[PDB]
Amino acid sequence: ASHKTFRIKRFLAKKQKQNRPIPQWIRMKTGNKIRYNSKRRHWRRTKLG
Amino acid sequence: VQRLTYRRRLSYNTASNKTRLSRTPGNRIVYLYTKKTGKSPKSACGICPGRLRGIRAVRPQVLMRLSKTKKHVSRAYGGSMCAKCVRDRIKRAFLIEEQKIVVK
RNA sequence: AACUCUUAGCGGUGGAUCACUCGGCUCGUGCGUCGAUGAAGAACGCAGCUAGCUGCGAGAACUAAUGUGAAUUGCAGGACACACAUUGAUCAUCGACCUUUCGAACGCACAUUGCGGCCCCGGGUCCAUCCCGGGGCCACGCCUGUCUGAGGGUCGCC
RNA sequence: UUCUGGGUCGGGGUGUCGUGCGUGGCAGAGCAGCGCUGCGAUCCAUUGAAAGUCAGCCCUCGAUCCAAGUUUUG
RNA sequence: CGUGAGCUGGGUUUAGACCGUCGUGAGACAGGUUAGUUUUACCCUACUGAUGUGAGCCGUUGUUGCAAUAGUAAUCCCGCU
RNA sequence: AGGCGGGCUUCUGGCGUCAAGCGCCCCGCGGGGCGCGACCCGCCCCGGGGACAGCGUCAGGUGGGGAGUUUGACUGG
RNA sequence: UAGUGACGCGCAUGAAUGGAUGAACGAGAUUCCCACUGUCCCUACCUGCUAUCUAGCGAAACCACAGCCAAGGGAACGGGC
RNA sequence: UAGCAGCCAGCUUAGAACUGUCGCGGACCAGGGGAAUCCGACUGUUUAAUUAAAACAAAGCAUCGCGAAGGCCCUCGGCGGGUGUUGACGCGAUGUGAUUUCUGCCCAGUGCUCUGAAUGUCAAAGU
RNA sequence: CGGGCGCAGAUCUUGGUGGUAGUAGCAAAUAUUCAAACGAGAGCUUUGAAGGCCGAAGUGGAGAAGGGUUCCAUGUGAACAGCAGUUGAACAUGGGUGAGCCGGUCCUAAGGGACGGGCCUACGCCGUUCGGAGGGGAGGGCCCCGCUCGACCGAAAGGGAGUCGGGUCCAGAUCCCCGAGCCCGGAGCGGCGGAGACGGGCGCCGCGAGGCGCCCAGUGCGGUGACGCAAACGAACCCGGAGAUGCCGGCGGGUGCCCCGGGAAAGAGUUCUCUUUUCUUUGUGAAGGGCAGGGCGCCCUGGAACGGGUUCGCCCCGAGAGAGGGGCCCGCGCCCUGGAAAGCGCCGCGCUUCUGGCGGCGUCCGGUGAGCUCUCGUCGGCCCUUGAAAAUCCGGGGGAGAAGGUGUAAAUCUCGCGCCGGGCCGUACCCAUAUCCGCAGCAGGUCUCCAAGGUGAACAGCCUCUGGCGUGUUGGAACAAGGCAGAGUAAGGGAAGUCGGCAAGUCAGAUCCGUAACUUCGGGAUAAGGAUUGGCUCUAAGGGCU
RNA sequence: UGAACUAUGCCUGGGCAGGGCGAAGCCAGGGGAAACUCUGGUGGAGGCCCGCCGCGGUCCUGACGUGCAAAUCGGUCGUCC
Ligand SMILES: [Mg+2]
Ligand SMILES: [Mg+2]
Ligand SMILES: [Mg+2]
Ligand SMILES: [Mg+2]
Ligand SMILES: [Mg+2]
Ligand SMILES: [Mg+2]
Ligand SMILES: [Mg+2]
Ligand SMILES: [Mg+2]
Ligand SMILES: [Mg+2]
Ligand SMILES: [Mg+2]
Ligand SMILES: [Mg+2]
Ligand SMILES: [Mg+2]
Ligand SMILES: [Mg+2]
Ligand SMILES: [Mg+2]
Ligand SMILES: [Mg+2]
Ligand SMILES: [Mg+2]
Ligand SMILES: [Mg+2]
Ligand SMILES: [Mg+2]
Ligand SMILES: [Mg+2]
Ligand SMILES: [Mg+2]
Ligand SMILES: [Mg+2]
Ligand SMILES: [Mg+2]
Ligand SMILES: [Mg+2]
Ligand SMILES: [Mg+2]
Ligand SMILES: [Mg+2]
Ligand SMILES: [Mg+2]
Ligand SMILES: [Mg+2]
Ligand SMILES: [Mg+2]
Ligand SMILES: [Mg+2]
Ligand SMILES: [Mg+2]
Ligand SMILES: [Mg+2]
Ligand SMILES: [Mg+2]
Ligand SMILES: [Mg+2]
Ligand SMILES: [Mg+2]
Ligand SMILES: [Mg+2]
Ligand SMILES: [Mg+2]
Ligand SMILES: [Mg+2]
Ligand SMILES: [Mg+2]
Ligand SMILES: [Mg+2]
Ligand SMILES: [Mg+2]
Ligand SMILES: [Mg+2]
Ligand SMILES: [Mg+2]
Ligand SMILES: [Mg+2]
Ligand SMILES: [Mg+2]
Ligand SMILES: [Mg+2]
Ligand SMILES: [Mg+2]
Ligand SMILES: [Mg+2]
Ligand SMILES: [Mg+2]
Ligand SMILES: [Mg+2]
Ligand SMILES: [Mg+2]
Ligand SMILES: [Mg+2]
Ligand SMILES: [Mg+2]
Ligand SMILES: [Mg+2]
Ligand SMILES: [Mg+2]
Ligand SMILES: [Mg+2]
Ligand SMILES: [Mg+2]
Ligand SMILES: [Mg+2]
Ligand SMILES: [Mg+2]
Ligand SMILES: [Mg+2]
Ligand SMILES: [Mg+2]
Ligand SMILES: [Mg+2]
Ligand SMILES: [Mg+2]
Ligand SMILES: [Mg+2]
Ligand SMILES: [Mg+2]
Ligand SMILES: [Mg+2]
Ligand SMILES: [Mg+2]
Ligand SMILES: [Mg+2]
Ligand SMILES: [Mg+2]
Ligand SMILES: [Mg+2]
Ligand SMILES: [Mg+2]
Ligand SMILES: [Mg+2]
Ligand SMILES: [Mg+2]
Ligand SMILES: [Mg+2]
Ligand SMILES: [Mg+2]
Ligand SMILES: [Mg+2]
Ligand SMILES: [Mg+2]
Ligand SMILES: [Mg+2]
Ligand SMILES: [Mg+2]
Ligand SMILES: [Zn+2]
Repeated sequence: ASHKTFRIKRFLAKKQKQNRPIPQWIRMKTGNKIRYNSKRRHWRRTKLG
Repeated sequence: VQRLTYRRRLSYNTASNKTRLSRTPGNRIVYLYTKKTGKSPKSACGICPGRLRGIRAVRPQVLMRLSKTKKHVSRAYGGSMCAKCVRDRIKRAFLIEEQKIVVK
């Protein structure tokens, strides 16, 4: 909600920075071995609790 | 006619979430949160039902910034006892102390 | 003509089979070491470009030291690196140093980065109060000793 | 797909409901201003008027248009 | 004992509850009484209709017909004389 | 743990707070201290029970409150 | 065969396992009457959304092989013999 | 002086004339009614997802325990804890189910309870 | 020689693929339509117009819990959004939440839970204001201060000092900018001003305005009173007040909204005919000063029966009414400071990324109402229901103490003003027929605030304005059967249907009449049974003010 | 390991149009010899009545029944100081 605690807001900040797409240069570095981040979550499909 | 909304997070009609309508210089009608009404002091006698006179009716912590003359009267028990019960305490104290002289 | 079925060729769908193996499983051997000097675990953070994993802790993808002796690598690029000869790239080892917050977790508490106290230091204040910043401390149980005490509890001397 | 033929409007017939807007009235419970004028549901005349009527009603021959070319077959 | 993916649930035939009788009791009743979810067809035949199909092609296409065979239907009463 | 054992408040919906007073002593007219006021002595704070309640452990009775289990077979179902 | 009022040797009514009664009350059970109505005689017509057709999109239950009948026998009711 | 003049202000009620095709709560909103029987007095509650009822509750009535070292009940346990910030007009345990009118006979059986070492049966310990 | 050694079955396990099958289906809440722009591409995006719905218990505007970037701008149209897409809550790249006075923080409510003690073989548990040698603040220079003290946690709806007006962004806002305040904390000089501060009595200089010596005052003052003055010393201790009291009903004051009257001003709409017409806009914050208005078992004078005063109702009076004169409290209303400079409305000029700026005028005069809400008061009603604690703040009692000796001192409840400081955390957005939960953009579920015009008793139903929306996971063409629904309609009969009046049909508002059996006398009752109802033109009655 | 659903209790907050019958109390006018009565008005009581939101879920045994939904939808209906 709008009323958050510092620990909850610090927990939502990390999950927001983990949900970023894989960098483009990582794909060429690994030779298309890691093409997409296998931990991408959607705010409608997956809930973090 | 406009339908105005609250101005704070509290969205319930509690005892502290009381508002009133005020007309701003911008030709609008917005809510204006009012403080709870104060109560004048009561007599220490516990008999007279009416409140005391010559004393402001504000909140408790508002009495910290008021001057002393705005919180009592110039009588003996002013601010803590009504005038009718003071003159009865004077007569009762004098007449009882007189019967204790007759016994001697 | 179509449509349906059968057989074979080719092409799809699908993933079997075979070959491969830095994994597992089992047995044997040598050691057999955690922690209030803050452990295990957890949280957050750390790369020029970095999500994850791994590695680290505001000195954060590693510092010093020693051995090794020319690289790191995806693209960069730039090295107090290289013609080591301004005693060293990388790796390994690891006797120095460092190691945020929670956690036995330790001022009191925690769905709170909440609320305190003592001492010392610098600044604002310069009239030592107050304010800000920094550092050292303040949990429980128990042992030895010191200090300060308490009770006609048992006495001594007046 | 031109002895022409086929549509769209219009006209007439038919039938349905029921007397249109406007205008006129010394018709109108009345009422308000200076005989007159204004307000006023309704009523009367124009007015069996008005409206709509094949889209699956009937007949015109008035108006104005249209005439092209899918696939296949011995 | 035709017929609940045809219906209606009245009866019977879960769980609620009442009475009578029976049992120390929990409970029983082939006794009475009240309230109690009735699910699915788009598949294959059958049937009802609806396109179309002999394709072998100097046959294609149209009109007028014939008919195998199958269905088949009428029933009963009153009044007058 | 506020007056136990032994030889001063009833007329009123007032007031009551570390002693006035007296005695004695110590310092620089200004301060301080002590005793009486506020009796003396004592072994448990004051009351109510009291070797009975109660506690520990054996013994008998009660115990579907609770636990475990059982509730034969043949058979024109 | 229902409902109500009576009759009572009542399989098996009965007194706080409460008897009798009861104004008001009830989305409780039941009977009759008035009004009303397509519940019915006896079905017909109109409308909306579907079904239907089409562009796009696009499942599932189910499935031994499968799917015309009569009789016979048979595990005593075949689809196959 | 059986009060009048001026000015201002709304919203309702009653009666009457006229009038349209006897139509007028014109849409909308919006109780069918009556005579009786059974059960429960009533309001309330209940089987979330088949049973909303006649079941449960209920006020009323009646019985039962207990004066605190107590009645009822909890905990492995503290003579700890609940009723209890309580004290019989109270708390705990039951049946009936408002009001009206009544509530009959039976204590042999089962159960509860009282009497008592004055007599049988009768453990451990002791003799 | 050693085995994890041979599959058609086990409603076998895992993976894959068929028939059904281009089939069922994309059918709840009235609706779309024409043109244009962008574009390879348009029933679906965007703009304009037309026609409609939600109709203020909204399909509107904002929150709590929850979600956690879904918020905002640009770009893309692979996947996803059950048709499409030039679109998105999708994907990609950037950006976004600013506080002394909003809330957390602070307080204890239920309750949780340490300490002492007891218990458990033990990890631990019981218990919570009781129980221990549980007191580490205050004062007098070394005395004495503490029983109510039993740690502490526990409310983003309880208690709780103090922020409001205008403007600004693609997204922020009581937080930013501007303007105007306020509260709390801080001061041996706490920086000034004012208060405390009012002077008298004896002799002389003296015929004077004044000046010399002594002595004595002075911790404010006014009013008969309620009580008022800018201040107006005061400890321990005690007492009291506020914080801090339910539900319901009647009435009154004030705002907001609605309505009416200006033949008011400024724009707009309508004009075929009429319409001095119709629609929109006409303003003031917190804080302070003043005054209306409301309330008062508040004071003084006085004295009541022929009792009087008074409310819608009540209630009040010799324990003292009525009347006359005063006091206090609440004032969120009006005037003023703020403050018109600003905000809206209209007009003109300059200008097209400094341009995105400068000027003019206006912002007016009244009325009431069974109107609706909110709020402040006041009088009642109900209870075998009495309807919270604490932090914190204040007054009084108390007179221990401190202050100076003739002009000041002690002390000042800012007492007029000045000086400094206010840390930490939350802050975007959705809040629901697509941002929450139900596997989803699920006809379900989920706590609140604001709320207009007409009809009407109504917050009912129907229609409209502000605001919002495209009909709720798709378009087009048909109108067969059979369904669901419109609670569609019906000749004559009227329950003959059926287990059964199931179903829906009649009745329905309001006014005036009229209402039985039975009953616990309350009821039954809107019993039953009749009449009236539109429109229009009049009449009569019900008020206020001078 | 769970009382984010639900059952009960506690603390602290919020909410419940418009109408109807109309009880005690009070005022006035009539009847009385007193006991005490009658009419109108006032007043606004209630686990009172019609009824919106709310909260419930009767009937159609309607819709739906590989649904919008692993319990929902429509009309009707109970209650609403
Ligand atoms: Mg979700
Ligand atoms: Mg409200
Ligand atoms: Mg063959
Ligand atoms: Mg094959
Ligand atoms: Mg192949
Ligand atoms: Mg550490
Ligand atoms: Mg006409
Ligand atoms: Mg046709
Ligand atoms: Mg037979
Ligand atoms: Mg049969
Ligand atoms: Mg069936
Ligand atoms: Mg059958
Ligand atoms: Mg069958
Ligand atoms: Mg049945
Ligand atoms: Mg039967
Ligand atoms: Mg049964
Ligand atoms: Mg039976
Ligand atoms: Mg058993
Ligand atoms: Mg068993
Ligand atoms: Mg047997
Ligand atoms: Mg045998
Ligand atoms: Mg019959
Ligand atoms: Mg009979
Ligand atoms: Mg019998
Ligand atoms: Mg019997
Ligand atoms: Mg019986
Ligand atoms: Mg009723
Ligand atoms: Mg019922
Ligand atoms: Mg009935
Ligand atoms: Mg009921
Ligand atoms: Mg077969
Ligand atoms: Mg009978
Ligand atoms: Mg019967
Ligand atoms: Mg009942
Ligand atoms: Mg059920
Ligand atoms: Mg009994
Ligand atoms: Mg009963
Ligand atoms: Mg008996
Ligand atoms: Mg007996
Ligand atoms: Mg094997
Ligand atoms: Mg196999
Ligand atoms: Mg639809
Ligand atoms: Mg609605
Ligand atoms: Mg981003
Ligand atoms: Mg967006
Ligand atoms: Mg874009
Ligand atoms: Mg799509
Ligand atoms: Mg976008
Ligand atoms: Mg995204
Ligand atoms: Mg706290
Ligand atoms: Mg609060
Ligand atoms: Mg915003
Ligand atoms: Mg200050
Ligand atoms: Mg002076
Ligand atoms: Mg002075
Ligand atoms: Mg001075
Ligand atoms: Mg309160
Ligand atoms: Mg309260
Ligand atoms: Mg009131
Ligand atoms: Mg008077
Ligand atoms: Mg004082
Ligand atoms: Mg916000
Ligand atoms: Mg949707
Ligand atoms: Mg049909
Ligand atoms: Mg039908
Ligand atoms: Mg008919
Ligand atoms: Mg029949
Ligand atoms: Mg019949
Ligand atoms: Mg019916
Ligand atoms: Mg009746
Ligand atoms: Mg309440
Ligand atoms: Mg009734
Ligand atoms: Mg309702
Ligand atoms: Mg409802
Ligand atoms: Mg229920
Ligand atoms: Mg329903
Ligand atoms: Mg059904
Ligand atoms: Mg179906
Ligand atoms: Zn008094």
